[PDB]
Amino acid sequence: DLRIKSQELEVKNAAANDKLKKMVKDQQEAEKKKVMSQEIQEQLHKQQEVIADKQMSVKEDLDKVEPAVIEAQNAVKSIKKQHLVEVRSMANPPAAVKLALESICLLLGESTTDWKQIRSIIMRENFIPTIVNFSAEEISDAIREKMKKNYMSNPSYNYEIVNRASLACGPMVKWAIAQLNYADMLKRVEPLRNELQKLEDDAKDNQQKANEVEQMIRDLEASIARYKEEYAVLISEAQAIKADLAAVEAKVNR
Repeated sequence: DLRIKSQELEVKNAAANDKLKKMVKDQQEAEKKKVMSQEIQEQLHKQQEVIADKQMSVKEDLDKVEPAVIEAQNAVKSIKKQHLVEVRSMANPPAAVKLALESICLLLGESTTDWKQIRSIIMRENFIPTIVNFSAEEISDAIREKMKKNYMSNPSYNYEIVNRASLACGPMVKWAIAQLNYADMLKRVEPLRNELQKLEDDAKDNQQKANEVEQMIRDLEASIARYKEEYAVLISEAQAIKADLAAVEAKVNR
């Protein structure tokens, strides 16, 4: 009798059907992960759209005031030393010159209102450098509105009137306007910069999560590929028993 073939195949198929159970387990674990991947990419796609517009919005907000600022800083620095002398030697200064330097002093924190102490500050051999090397991320909300309220709302406060009186207070007048408008814009850009960071951080972490899933998807495929090939050779060599059985039976009968 062929009592061995029975238990031989009973074990063969039992392990094979147990192999599919392990294979199908990962095959849909992979399908599950494949869904997450597309789901992540979708969430990541919509996210950069928000980043894109706001990132350009900041630039369009900055590009309107920025070139006026860097133009003024060059104008203030590149100045004739004799023009610094005439302001230094001003015993009785015009109302415009007084107005101009007051605004410069206000933006530099040291906001006084008397000429004799202003003239002291007007040139300490570091007056022009500290104006040039000056970021507008220092001016406060109060300082900004005070600058608007008193100075550049007053008809006498403009480049034409000031430069007419003094060639030195001319450039720094434009500088005072440019830095203030820059500070006005920073009120709008600051929340945009911040919310950009919140979004840019989440995007990078979302991309990491994406790469993590993709590798998990690919690692499952490798394990699946082994089980497929192993089961493939399992029943491949198994039907050879059907060939052999049919053959030897045919031999016995004939």
